[PDB]
Amino acid sequence: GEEVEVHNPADLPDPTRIEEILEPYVKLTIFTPEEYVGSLMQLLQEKRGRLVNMNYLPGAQKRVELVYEAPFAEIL
Amino acid sequence: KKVVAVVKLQLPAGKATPAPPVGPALGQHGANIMEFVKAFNAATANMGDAIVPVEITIYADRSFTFVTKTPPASYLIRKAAGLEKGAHKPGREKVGRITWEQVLEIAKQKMPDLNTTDLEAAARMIAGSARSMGVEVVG
Amino acid sequence: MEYRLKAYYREGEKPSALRRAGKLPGVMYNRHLNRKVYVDLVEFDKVFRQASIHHVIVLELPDGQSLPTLVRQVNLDKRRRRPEHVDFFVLSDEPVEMYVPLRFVGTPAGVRAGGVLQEIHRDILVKVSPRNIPEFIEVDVSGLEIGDSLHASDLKLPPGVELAVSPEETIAAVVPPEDVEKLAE
Amino acid sequence: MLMPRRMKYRKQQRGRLKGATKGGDYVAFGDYGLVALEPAWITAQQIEAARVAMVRHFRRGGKIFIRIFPDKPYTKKPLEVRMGKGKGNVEGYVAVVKPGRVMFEVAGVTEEQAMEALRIAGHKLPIKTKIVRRDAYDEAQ
Ligand SMILES: [Mg+2]
Ligand SMILES: [Mg+2]
Ligand SMILES: [Mg+2]
Ligand SMILES: [Mg+2]
Ligand SMILES: [Mg+2]
Ligand SMILES: [Mg+2]
Ligand SMILES: [Mg+2]
Repeated sequence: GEEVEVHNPADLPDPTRIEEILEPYVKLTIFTPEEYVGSLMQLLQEKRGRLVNMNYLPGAQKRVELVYEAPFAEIL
Repeated sequence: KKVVAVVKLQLPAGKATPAPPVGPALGQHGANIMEFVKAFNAATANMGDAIVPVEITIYADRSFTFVTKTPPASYLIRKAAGLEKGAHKPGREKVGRITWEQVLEIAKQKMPDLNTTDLEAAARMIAGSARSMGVEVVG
Repeated sequence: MEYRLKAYYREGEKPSALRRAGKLPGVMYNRHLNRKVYVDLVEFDKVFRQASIHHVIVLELPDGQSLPTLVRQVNLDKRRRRPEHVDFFVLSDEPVEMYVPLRFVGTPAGVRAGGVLQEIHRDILVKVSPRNIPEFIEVDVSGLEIGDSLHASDLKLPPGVELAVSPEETIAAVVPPEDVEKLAE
Repeated sequence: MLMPRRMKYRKQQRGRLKGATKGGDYVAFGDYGLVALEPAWITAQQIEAARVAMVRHFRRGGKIFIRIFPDKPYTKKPLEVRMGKGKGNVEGYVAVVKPGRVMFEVAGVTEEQAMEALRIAGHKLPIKTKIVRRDAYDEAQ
């Protein structure tokens, strides 16, 4: 059966019965400059997320951006 | 108002999304980044796919320029043996193949490139592209 | 192919004392002769590392009596791993049992998987006349999977040149080649 | 780890470690041997410690020929027990190794590779060692 809750995780129904789950993955926009992107991106490879695209804002050239979907826990 | 360029990349054919590294220096461009999929996948809807390199250069008033090349010897052979992926473990594991002419007709496709104006020299490298993925050449 | 080495005769000299002065005891022999001889170590080492017991070391005896010999056996100091004393068989003309090297011509199919070509014999035994010393002898290893065995009964055989050892004798195998993936069991 | 699948006598007298080897003083299977310089008792688990380090090192490839086998039981008394009262009880196996003994032999491996395997293996061992390459003397034997 389907099931909504609970905020404090331990409870949730046994893997005997459990075929679905949800990590309220947001994707976030980070302005950054220049490249911190290499460092950053990989970081967002551990706390796994999802690139859409985004854009360079104009310069300062170190002007730049990134829109990523990552699960709430990993993100924090 | 960003300075001129001399960009050195290596981008594939078809998959043309603004996703990097079509950006980290191609934003130092204001790069007309969708000009790729049009001007490039028009002449190169004749090969099919594969990484065709690109040397783009920006200038003063924020615009670009490039003249690309040709798709891998690991592509033109993959279609001529019914292969997507190579063979996992080359040298011993053969999946599909290519004849002495099917290797010659490929040098035909990538000749305005390398260095040798030979068909005897060029296809060797193509014949060298053979074992590299495990595709056998019929004697 | 065939070599030359400068033997000197020896009498009652104490073996250990020859040895002391870099010289190596020996004795040459056949149906007819049998004479106490010595040879220089370094001279013989070079010659032997090259010649082994397959070819023909010719002996520069100290009287122009030059002799054509084959090394029948070298006796080693078991401990500090040096040779101690050679034997020299003098060749005649009746065919002589001796050892001819093997050439495993080709790379097997077993390697070309990961295997190991285990060369059981790096030489064979045949009665042949001293005229015809086929200093190599080759084999078709090229057609070899893993779990593949080759026996002397194949084997080309020159002119001609009789297998001393019974044809069922095994000379070659390709074998599984370790694996850390094994082991952990 | 190696040990006689079965035997006749459970324990056996220690003996003495005198002389040089009685046999197997020459490389006779592979292309590269490890040879022994001091005499000692090499213990079932050392041989294994040494084999493994080479396999782990070759990782896939080569053959390993191990030419000592441990068939001498090695006895011990329980801790804190007193003298006498009987002979100890078997606690493992050594093989008896005496200088000039070819212990291991690797094959189908690059010279670079072998001598780094046979070298590590020799660190596992309780004695002093020398690596060697199937001469020609060893073919004359
Ligand atoms: Mg010497
Ligand atoms: Mg002990
Ligand atoms: Mg004891
Ligand atoms: Mg005891
Ligand atoms: Mg007692
Ligand atoms: Mg040691
Ligand atoms: Mg014997």
